[PDB]
Amino acid sequence: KGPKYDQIIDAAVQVIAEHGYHQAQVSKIAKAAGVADGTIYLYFNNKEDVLISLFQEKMGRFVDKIRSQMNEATDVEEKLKILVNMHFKQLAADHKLAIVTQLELRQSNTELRLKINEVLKGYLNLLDELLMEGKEKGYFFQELDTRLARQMIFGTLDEVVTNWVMKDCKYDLTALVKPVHQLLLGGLRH
Amino acid sequence: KKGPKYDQIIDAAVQVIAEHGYHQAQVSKIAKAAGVADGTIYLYFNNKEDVLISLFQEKMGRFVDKIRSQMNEATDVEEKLKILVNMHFKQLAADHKLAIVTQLELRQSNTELRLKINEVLKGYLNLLDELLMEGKEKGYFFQELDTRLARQMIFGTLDEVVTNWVMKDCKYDLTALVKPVHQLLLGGLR
Amino acid sequence: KKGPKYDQIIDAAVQVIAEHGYHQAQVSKIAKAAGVADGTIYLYFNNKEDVLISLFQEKMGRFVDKIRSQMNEATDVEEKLKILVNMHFKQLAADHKLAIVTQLELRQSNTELRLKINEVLKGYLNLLDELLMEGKEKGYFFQELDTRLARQMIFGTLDEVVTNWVMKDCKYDLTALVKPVHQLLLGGLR
Amino acid sequence: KGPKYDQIIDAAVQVIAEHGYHQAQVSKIAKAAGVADGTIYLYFNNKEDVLISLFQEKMGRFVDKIRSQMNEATDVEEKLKILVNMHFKQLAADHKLAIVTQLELRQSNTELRLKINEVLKGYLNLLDELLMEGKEKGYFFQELDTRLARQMIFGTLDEVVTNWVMKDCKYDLTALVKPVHQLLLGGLRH
DNA sequence: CATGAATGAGTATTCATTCAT
DNA sequence: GATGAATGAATACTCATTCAT
Repeated sequence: KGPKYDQIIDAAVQVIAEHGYHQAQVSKIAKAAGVADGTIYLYFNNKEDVLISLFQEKMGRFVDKIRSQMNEATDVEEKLKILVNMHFKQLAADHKLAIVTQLELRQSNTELRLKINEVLKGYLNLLDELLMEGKEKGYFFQELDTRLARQMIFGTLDEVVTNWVMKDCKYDLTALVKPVHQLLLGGLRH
Repeated sequence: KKGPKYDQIIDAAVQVIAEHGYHQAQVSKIAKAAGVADGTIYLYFNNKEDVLISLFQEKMGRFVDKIRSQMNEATDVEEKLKILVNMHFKQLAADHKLAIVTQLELRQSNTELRLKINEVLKGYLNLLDELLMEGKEKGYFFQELDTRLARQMIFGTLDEVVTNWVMKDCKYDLTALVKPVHQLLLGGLR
Repeated sequence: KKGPKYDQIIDAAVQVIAEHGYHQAQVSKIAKAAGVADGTIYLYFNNKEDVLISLFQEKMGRFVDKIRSQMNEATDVEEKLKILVNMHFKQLAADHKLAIVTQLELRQSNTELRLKINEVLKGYLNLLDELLMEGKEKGYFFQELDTRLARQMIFGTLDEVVTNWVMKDCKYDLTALVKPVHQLLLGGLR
Repeated sequence: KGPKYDQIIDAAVQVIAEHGYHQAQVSKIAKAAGVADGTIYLYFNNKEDVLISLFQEKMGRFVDKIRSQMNEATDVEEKLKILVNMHFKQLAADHKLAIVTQLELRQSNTELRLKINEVLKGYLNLLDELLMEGKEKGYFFQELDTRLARQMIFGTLDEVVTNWVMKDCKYDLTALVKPVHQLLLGGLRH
């Protein structure tokens, strides 16, 4: 909405990344944004609204940037390949946000996460939309359950990423694109 | 011995956390559920957290063993993998309250509970590593395959499928998804 | 600046501890006595103990400085001792609530409050050492006198007299006991 | 009374001297007495009675041992001499009790300490007896306020002793007897 | 638009005491 | 008389949210 809306959201990322979720009270977020406590409530109406809006904004930029890149290739093998690239690229490009989103937000309470889960519905559409365009043009098993095939895909990508942050980003995440991508299409078999 | 009140308390804790949440499971509430006084809890446990540790150890400390128990009743590696999915899903489908506790409510930890959960988790992860290396060494799986990467695919997929089934309050039959998930892990999307 | 609420708290705490005791002066009770919310207390203080310490410091941290400044207005060393007794008794007789809190209530502390009291107490012991050394260096007190033992006799005599006065509910003139006490510390029983 | 009555009181001294006052729960005292927690209530009314009785029993002996020793004397300042001597000798001969009395009981709530000095009036009366006897036979000056001179003597002896335990009995308490005594009779002057 | 001082609900844990056996 | 398992009352501190300037 306003110009402080972005100072706050970006502060919340940098407050949570450095201090951790349970050490990110409103006042610590405020001081990092150069803003008073009650001013937070002029731009958001909850601590929860701050956290969800953080996710919505960052997720919107995330899915939009991916769908943009897939719009070029017309062929569903590369569309998956591009997805895996872009997913890993964006997270490798911002370690701080990765920490907040893969680690500290996991330490949330339960209905903040159910809300975060609703924000993920957008990405899961892009996945499910890909999985049905791969069935009609017959790139995938033509009796594929898309609900499950989506969950295998996100589950894998999210696990591989989460383990990358717990190792403190020691290794080149994007170097794993080809092996992960090849795994999703082919499976474990020889 | 431990006496009936020990079991009473762990049972009470499981279902309280399951109806109310991790952050709404005050000790008095658990004690009322167990039919004992607040201070009686501390005659069987050190902390509230020791209740939460014992809970996870009793209810999930044989989880991996049980999977291992049935995998050993099969020769073919690809069937072992299927049994692994089947026993992973069967055990969680068999206790809805526990499924809610361990997949949702109790992942919000960062304390010693987080330590103890990772002990059990690690055990599950080596069984995956062993199954993968066996399927590897014996030509079931392609050999340029990376174990730690394939391990993250399998667990990422299963845990995702499970957590989704829990968020939709255990409606659909999780055990019916064993066969579809299995052939996805083996033969990929293509 | 500390702001008006600072010593509203410090004062109200004296009143509560003097009327209920060290063991029944809860934060909420002090808070209401000060006319502020419980949390507001922690805006001007760190702990309950920081309150007790700040209480003792303000109310008793100039106790020795004050005695000292009246002793300076005398040249006779025996007259300085009479002034010391007079000023010791004067200050406590002038604040019955602070006397109850200091002689009976804050004694039973075991923590850092005790460290800060021993600081204030030690300075007083120094003043007694200092005086006693002047006395025997100039022939007022007998040459073979032990300072630490004499410091112990004086303090113990004053402390006992003050304490019994506080326990008989402060209802007899304390300062009227200066002359006989002073005469006893000088001439003994004979 | 009973046989366990004495085991309990002695265990109370042992626990309090070893763990301090704030770590002397009834269970610890029962365990040192070789009895059950509930057995203590077959001999005392409560934990406060255990403490009061402990003082009564130790005080009663302490006063009699002094009283009978003075009965074997003629001169009154010779009686004051054995008082200071026997007072210091009984405390010097039982260190762990002297920690309980001079240290740890001072850390108790006030309205138990006010029960402690009702016990003490027996001893104080003994002093009042000595002081008035000394007045008649002309041993002391005779507008001596016995009520006040009582508070000097006890106040001194107690402070001298309390400092001895504050320093782990690093020095011989009994070598102080006549330096202390001389002070009581002769005061500070040459 | 912005401030930041005030608010006040919420909770794990200890321990003296009881009573069924 | 002895037991000891069970009881339950009692209390400091945090932090998201407001509202008076």
